[PDB]
Amino acid sequence: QPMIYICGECHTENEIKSRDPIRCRECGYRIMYKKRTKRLVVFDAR
Amino acid sequence: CVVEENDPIFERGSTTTYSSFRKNYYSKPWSNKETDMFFLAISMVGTDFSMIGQLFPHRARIEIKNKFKREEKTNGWRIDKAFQEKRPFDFDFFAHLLQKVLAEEEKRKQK
Amino acid sequence: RCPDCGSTELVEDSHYSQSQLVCSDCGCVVTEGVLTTTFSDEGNLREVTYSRSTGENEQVSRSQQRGLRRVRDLCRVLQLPPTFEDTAVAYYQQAYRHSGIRAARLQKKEVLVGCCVLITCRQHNWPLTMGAICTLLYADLDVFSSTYMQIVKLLGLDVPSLCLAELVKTYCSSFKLFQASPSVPAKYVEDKEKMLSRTMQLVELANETWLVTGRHPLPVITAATFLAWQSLQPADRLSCSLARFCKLANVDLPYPASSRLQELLAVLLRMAEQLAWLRVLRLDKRSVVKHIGDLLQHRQSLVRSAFRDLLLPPCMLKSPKRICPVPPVSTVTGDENISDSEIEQYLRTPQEVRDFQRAQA
Amino acid sequence: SGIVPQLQNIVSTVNLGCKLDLKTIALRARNAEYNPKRFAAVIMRIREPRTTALIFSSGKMVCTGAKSEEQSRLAARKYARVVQKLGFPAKFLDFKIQNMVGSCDVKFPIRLEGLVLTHQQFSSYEPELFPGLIYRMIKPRIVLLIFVSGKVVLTGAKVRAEIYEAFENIYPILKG
Amino acid sequence: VMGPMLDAATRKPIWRHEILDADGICSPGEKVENKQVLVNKSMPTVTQQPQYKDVPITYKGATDSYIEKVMISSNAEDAFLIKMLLRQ
Amino acid sequence: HECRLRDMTYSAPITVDIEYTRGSQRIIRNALPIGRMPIMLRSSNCVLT
Ligand SMILES: [Zn+2]
Ligand SMILES: [Zn+2]
Repeated sequence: QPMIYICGECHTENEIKSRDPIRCRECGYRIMYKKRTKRLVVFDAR
Repeated sequence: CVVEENDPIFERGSTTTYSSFRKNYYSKPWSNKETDMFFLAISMVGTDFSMIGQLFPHRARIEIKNKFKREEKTNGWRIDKAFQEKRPFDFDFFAHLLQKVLAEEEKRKQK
Repeated sequence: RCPDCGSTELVEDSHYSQSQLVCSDCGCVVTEGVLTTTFSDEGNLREVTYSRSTGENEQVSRSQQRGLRRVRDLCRVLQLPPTFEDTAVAYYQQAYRHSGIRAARLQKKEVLVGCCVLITCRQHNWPLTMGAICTLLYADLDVFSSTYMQIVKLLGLDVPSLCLAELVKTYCSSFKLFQASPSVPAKYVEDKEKMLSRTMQLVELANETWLVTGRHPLPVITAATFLAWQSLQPADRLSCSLARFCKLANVDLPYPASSRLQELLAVLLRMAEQLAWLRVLRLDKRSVVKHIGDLLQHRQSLVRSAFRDLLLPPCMLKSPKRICPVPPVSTVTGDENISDSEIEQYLRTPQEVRDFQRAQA
Repeated sequence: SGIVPQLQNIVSTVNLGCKLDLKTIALRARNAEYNPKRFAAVIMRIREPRTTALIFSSGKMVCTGAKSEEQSRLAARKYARVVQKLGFPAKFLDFKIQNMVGSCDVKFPIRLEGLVLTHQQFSSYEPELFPGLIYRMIKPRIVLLIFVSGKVVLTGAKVRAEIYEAFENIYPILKG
Repeated sequence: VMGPMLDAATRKPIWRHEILDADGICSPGEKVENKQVLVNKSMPTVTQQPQYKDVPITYKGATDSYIEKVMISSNAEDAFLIKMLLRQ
Repeated sequence: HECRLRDMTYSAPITVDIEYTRGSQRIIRNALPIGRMPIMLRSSNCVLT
């Protein structure tokens, strides 16, 4: 299963396996966020 | 107090240094006629490293040891040939031949 | 379990700040309330360790204390995290359990500290050449290697292989060519990222072409980074040499760096012969450095073609026709005694004995 | 495997069952060396088998350089007869092969990283110190020195059959 | 960190583990209720076989919250810093 | 901001040049670290200035 993430500033679609050093392809950044969930979320207008 | 007897020196940048892990013990090379006189000294004295080292001021004990071991590994046939023939023990004429070889190498260096 | 129904389906659920165990089948509580330490008390009470409790941490002789303090200051001067210090001191305390290890000279303990810190930085994938460690030890590397082998033969701990990528990342940054300092002309300056990438590609080409097995890494890395620095601007750098580059970078050049550079240049030339335009150029060992970009761009097919026509030391590539000559079978032993005159030749005569006694009387 | 190792050095110890005077044998022999200042044993070199041996006053004797068990036995008997000629009741008792070193070749390169990755528990590969990979197969207790050139050295066996089985067992691991 | 605890009966993560993603970390954008777990962290109990005790990171909160983003990073110690931004 | 995110001290290395006689021979160093000085934001050395 491809567990995918986003990097710090070029927002490269970085699928990395576990235990991998945090690196940005096409870059060298080492800060990295998780993508948004795919599950539906209900919000109330109140 | 010393009055300008030493000169400043930069040594080690305190940074990543090369890992030599080697001590190249300087071994004096061997000349052709020098090797011949060493072979005849062996034939005259045998395999006594102490006597060879004593009668060899131009060489060291470990040098003679390594040379003999290499000749055995490479030219064992010549070692056996020299060990077959015999010659009267020569300590004085050996020194004379050493002086002759010294003069020969001095001439070769002059050329 | 449930005392009445016997159901083992007891689940822990959080109530309005109350921890309790309740059975899901009969909703009956089996155990409620929990006792936890408060911060006001946790700050006052002191934690105890198993060693000090059993009496350990006091059987630390002057020598072991000196050794662990050496480990501490060594891992400190290297600017390592505290986890590395902890692992190093743990490995040292583990190695000190042998009788032959504790009973050793100062040199042995120092090289043991060095090998321990090396193993420590090795595990958590931190490259560090033994040279950089011996540089901080008051000992020689020749005994260091022997003691390392002796201890790894006795302890048998995990020893990962030195990664070439991290080694390049560590070693390349040590060069001063990245900044335009007053001592370096502005022309030689280069970008650190591009140089690092070029050196990584070069050492990968070397790694796949059998140029990392047996030979020290440092010379190969130096040759690769020199070729990279040259190829980034062949106009004003092709005239220089490896010695000039090392002096400019203020880095001691490895002695075999010349041989590695020559081998890498030969490999690059062999690769260029396949590229039509480069093969038409008819380049040479010197003019090939400029085209390193195109070679690295298509290194895969080029090295595949080159190996379709391996790499070995030049001493055995002088086309040996007789590979491992078979010795003649002579395991015979005569009947019992082949000859006796051999002893007559090996014995010393009275005259020879007297001459020997007189020579060194 | 289609390849047979080549035994190069044999090790075997033999007891003479009698005390010796090192100085006497060192004085009445031409091919004997004795420097008690550094080493307190007599070094003797025999030419025909191209081997060397060590002699101690305690009566223990060891030979090195032989190629086969028969050649080692011949050298031990030669040394015993020599010692007997120097006026000592030397005997040929408790002769047993202690170690044997053999060399061979595979004729193809070997990746010293794949082996230590797949057989880490059986090898300790450190190229920063020595180029040849060190493999220690525990079953026969054999230590193998492996190099990128494909040539391998074996040591620790007691009989030629052990070296042969070690080589035939390591060959498929290298081929993989 | 283990993945979500998939319930055998429903082939789905249990309610206490609903918000966790496959990797075992709560994914941004989902809502969080009280006592629910955000990181399914497990510690080794030793410091011979690997023994792991569960110490999940839970949301001790009065009301429902929202995760806007989650950042993960590594120090030189190899320690993984996992931070999440809860929004109300 | 990166130091803010990873919980690290935004600091700079402190270099010094020294000279000393290990074996009655003068050896000098040019850039030897001795520590790390925290760097205040928007100061002379801070990258933001
Ligand atoms: Zn990026
Ligand atoms: Zn019940």
